[PDB]
Amino acid sequence: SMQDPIADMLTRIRNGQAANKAAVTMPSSKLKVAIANVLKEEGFIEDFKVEGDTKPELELTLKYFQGKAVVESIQRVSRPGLRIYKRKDELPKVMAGLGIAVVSTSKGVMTDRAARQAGLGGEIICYVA
Amino acid sequence: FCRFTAEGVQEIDYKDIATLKNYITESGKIVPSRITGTRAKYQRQLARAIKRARYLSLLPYTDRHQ
Amino acid sequence: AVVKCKPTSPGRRHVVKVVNPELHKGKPFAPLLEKNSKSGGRNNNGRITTRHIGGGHKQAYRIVDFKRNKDGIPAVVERLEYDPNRSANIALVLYKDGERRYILAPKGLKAGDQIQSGVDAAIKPGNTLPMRNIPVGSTVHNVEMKPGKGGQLARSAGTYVQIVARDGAYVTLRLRSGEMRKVEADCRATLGEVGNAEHMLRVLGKAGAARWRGVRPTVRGTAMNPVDHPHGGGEGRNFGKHPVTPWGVQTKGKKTRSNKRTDKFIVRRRS
Amino acid sequence: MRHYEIVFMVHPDQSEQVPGMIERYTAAITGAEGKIHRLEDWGRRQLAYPINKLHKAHYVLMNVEAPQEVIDELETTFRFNDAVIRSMVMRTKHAVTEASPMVK
Amino acid sequence: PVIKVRENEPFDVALRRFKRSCEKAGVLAEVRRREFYEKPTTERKRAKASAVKRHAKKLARENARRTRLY
Amino acid sequence: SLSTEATAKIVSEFGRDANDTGSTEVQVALLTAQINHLQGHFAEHKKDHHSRRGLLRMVSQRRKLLDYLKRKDVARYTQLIERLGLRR
RNA sequence: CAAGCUUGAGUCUCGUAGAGGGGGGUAGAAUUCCAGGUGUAGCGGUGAAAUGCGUAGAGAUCUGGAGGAAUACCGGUGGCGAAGGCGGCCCCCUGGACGAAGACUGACGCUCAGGUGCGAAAGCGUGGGGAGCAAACAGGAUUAGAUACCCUGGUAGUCCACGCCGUAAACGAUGUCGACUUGGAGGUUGUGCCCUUGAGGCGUGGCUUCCGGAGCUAACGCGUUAAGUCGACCGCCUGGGGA
RNA sequence: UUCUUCUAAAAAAAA
Repeated sequence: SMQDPIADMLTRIRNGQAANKAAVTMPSSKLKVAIANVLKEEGFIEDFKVEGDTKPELELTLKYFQGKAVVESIQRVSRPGLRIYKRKDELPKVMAGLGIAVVSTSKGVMTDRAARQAGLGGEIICYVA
Repeated sequence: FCRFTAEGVQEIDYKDIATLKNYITESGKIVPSRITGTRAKYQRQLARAIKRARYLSLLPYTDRHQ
Repeated sequence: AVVKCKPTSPGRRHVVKVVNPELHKGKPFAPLLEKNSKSGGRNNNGRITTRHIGGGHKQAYRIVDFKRNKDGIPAVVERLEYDPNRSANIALVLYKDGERRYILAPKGLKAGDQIQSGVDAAIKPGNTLPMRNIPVGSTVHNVEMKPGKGGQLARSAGTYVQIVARDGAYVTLRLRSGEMRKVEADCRATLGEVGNAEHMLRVLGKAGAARWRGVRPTVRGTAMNPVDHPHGGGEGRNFGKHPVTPWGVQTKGKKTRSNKRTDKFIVRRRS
Repeated sequence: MRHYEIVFMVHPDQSEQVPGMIERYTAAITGAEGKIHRLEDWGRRQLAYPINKLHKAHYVLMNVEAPQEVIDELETTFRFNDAVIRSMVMRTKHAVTEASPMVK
Repeated sequence: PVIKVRENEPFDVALRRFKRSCEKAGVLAEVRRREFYEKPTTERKRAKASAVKRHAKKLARENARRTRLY
Repeated sequence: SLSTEATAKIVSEFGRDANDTGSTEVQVALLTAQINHLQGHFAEHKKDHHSRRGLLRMVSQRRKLLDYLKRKDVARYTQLIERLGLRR
C-alpha cells in the first residue's frame, strides 16, 4: 500500500526531472504544499499550485537551467521504518551548504540554515541538492 | 475473415449442420482457425458445437468408422 | 465405521471394531425366531466330518425371506438388525397388509425406505424383479439359481453380481468369484449390492474372538505324527513331500470339481 | 426455474410410440409446474455412423423450463427406457423459441 | 482420406491426388509423432521452441527486407 | 454464490436505510449466510480445496470486519453477533 | 483521544470469458485379450541379427463380446488458478477474475517470526482395479568387458476411495503490496461513441508475448508485467571442499 | 551399429 506520500512526492519530482517533464501532479496534503512552498522560496521548483475542493491536486511546475535539471539529488531522510531526529547543534550541511536540507521544526517547516538561525532542531524530512 | 462476427450471431447453434459442415475436412477433422480465419471465441464455440453434434451422431468423428 | 481399539492389553492391542450406529439395540422379532442347534461338525453318524468346528456363543435362526414372493405389496423398512447366522446384516421390513418379514440389507438401505417385489416394481436398490426386466450391466444381489427357489448367489456381507449379457431364455452373470455363469431369465434378483461392505476390514485381535464364533484351533500337518497325517514325522522340522490333505489328495493347485451335470452353464471359469 | 434443451433419439421400430412418449413427458412437465417452449419431432434420420449396429434413428427435440428435481428423474427414465437410443440434456441461459434450422 | 477414381482418369494422377489428400490430412506426421512416447515437458519445450523459430524467422525477414547485399 | 433474492432479504433485514448494501452489519451478515450455506457443500465434497480457499478468504474478511466493528462501536458488534449466533 | 471525508480497501444491481475445483453419467477412435469365418509359411524386431510368436495354423482380414486408461482434430510464446497444476461431451454443487453506469460503509489498509492450510512426480498403509506403458528381474544382441544404451517378455507403480509423506532446475533461478518514468508490433477478453453507408473509424479497462529509449547492470541483459526511481514488511548470504 | 585412455618439470615483458 501507499504508506509514504512525502517520499512519493520526492519520487514524482525526481522522475519528472529525469523524464524532462514540465510539470508534475500528485494528490495534495498540508505537508506537501508546505515543502513545495519551501522549495519555491529556495529556487528548486518554479511555482506550485493546488486545485480541487474534495480531492485537491497539487501541481508543481519543474525548473530547468541550461538544458539539464536543477535538482540532481533528492532523498528522503526520516522514513517510516526509521525516524531520524537531530538537535540544532548537529544539523547536517548538505553539499557544504550549497544544497539544503528540509527540516520540520516546531515553527513550521523550513530549511536547515533558517533552523540554525532560529536556534531550534527538529525532524529531518529530506535532503535536496 | 470470420463469418460469425460478420453476422454478429450471439452463440453458435450445434443443430446448424449445414453451416457446420463448411468448417470440417473430408476426414471429419476440424479445420484450424488460422486457415479458416475464424475469431478465437467463435472457434471455441464452433468446436463445442461440432463435439455436441458428433455425440448426437449428426457428424462423423472420422471418415472410416462404420 | 471402523474404529481402532487402544492397546490397553495384549489381545486388544490389534483389535479394529466395525461399529454400525443404525442397528437395532434390542431383542429380535419373536414370531420369526426359531431354534438353531450346534453340531460340532459332526454328522448323523456322530463322526467329525469337518474339523475345527465346535463351541462358540449360542445362536438362534432368523427366518430370512429368500424366495421374496410377496408381489405388488410395498413394504417399509422398520429397522436394521444384526444376524449371527450370516456375515451380512438383515432388515426387518413391514408390508402394507401388516406382515413383517426379514430381508437382506442392501448398501444404501436406511429406516423408512420403501421396497417392492414383482414384475412391475421400480428400479431402485432393494426392489426385487425377475432379471429379464432388469437392465443389462446392473449389479444385483440375493439372486436365485432356479425360478422360485430363493436367492443362493451373492449373499455375504459386501458381494454382488453383474448381469453382463442376455441371449433368449438365459442371461450371463459375472459372479463375484470372477466366473461367468448362465442362469434362467425367470429367476428373481434384488437390485444393488448388499450392505455390510466393511465386514472384511475387521481384525479379530485374539484367539478367543475366533473361539466365540465356533471355530476350534487348526493344527498344521507337519506338527503331527506319520500315523495321523502324511506330512507327520521328522527329527526337527521336515516337510519333504508335496502338500496334500489328511486323506492323501494334493492341495497346491489340483482341481477337484467333478460335476458334469452343471458344466453346460459355466461359460468361463474363474481366474 | 432453469431452462433445458432436451434432444433424444429413439429406435426406428418404435416410431408409432413416439406420440405417446411425447404426451407422457409433457404431462409430467406440466404436472410439475413446468413450461414447454418448443417441441419439434425431427422424425427418422440417417446416422453419421452406425450406433448399436443400426444406421437410422428417430430424433425428437424439446425445449423445456422445469425444476431439476423432475429433470434428473426424466434422465433416469431415459436411462432405463430401452426404446430410446440417446439423450442430450443441455442447459441454456434463456428460453429460446425460434424454429431450429432443420425444419426447412 | 478416401479417393474414388473417376471415369476417364489416369491411375498416376489418381495416385498423386491420393498422396496430396494424405499429406493434407496429416496421417504420416501423426503416426510418426505417436510412434514413441513424448513427455509433457518435452512437447511443451518443443512447441515453445517452434513458436520462437516461427516468430524469429518473420522478424529476420523484416530486418533483411530493409538492407541490401550489394 | 448467493441468490439475488437472498441478498435482498438480508439487506432488508439488516440495512439501516434498506438500500445501502455496503454497511459492515450487512457485509458480515452476507458472509455469514454464505459460510452457513457452504457448510453442507464442504461436508459432502471434502476435496474441494480451490473453493475452501475462497471460503477461508470470506472467513478472514469477516474476522477483520468484526474486529473493526468491535473497535468502533461495541454495541452494534454485540447486537450483530447475538443475532447471528457467532461465539466471538 | 473525538468528530469527519472518499481517492486506498470492501459490498450491491446487469453482464462477460475461462482445461479453476469436487461428485456422477455418457460418446467415439485405438491397444490388448477371448470365440468364430477366410487363408498359408512366415510374423515381430534391428545397423545386421537373435531371444520371442508360427503347420497345435501365427502375422493379415472380417464379425461378435470383455476390460482398463486417456480424450486426435479444435489447440494458439491461447485461457483459468496463489503456487503445484487443469484438455471429449452432459448434468448437480461451488471459488476466483474482468467490464459499463451509479449507489453504499468510511482507512475498515499492506506485510508477517511462531502457527495453519494447499502442495508435481516417486514412495508408504488398507481395500479394489490392471488394457497400454514400465524401475526390479530373465533371456537375445553390441563390446576386451556391458550388472547400460538397442530388442522380446515382464512385477511393484501408473488408475479408483480414504489417510500418510511434504520433497523438485517446486524456475521468471526475479517474495508481497503501492506510487512515478519515452515507445512499437501482436495474442486474448469486455465496453462507449460515429453513418455497422460490409469483416469500417475513433477511444477506454483486465491478463499476456516479442523488440527497444533513458536509466540500471561485472557483462549477458532488464526495460510501464523493470533487474529503472522510491516507500512498508518478511525470509535468506558472508571463500571452495567438509555440508 | 561399437570405437577407450595418454601420469609426472618447464622458460617467456618491465620506455
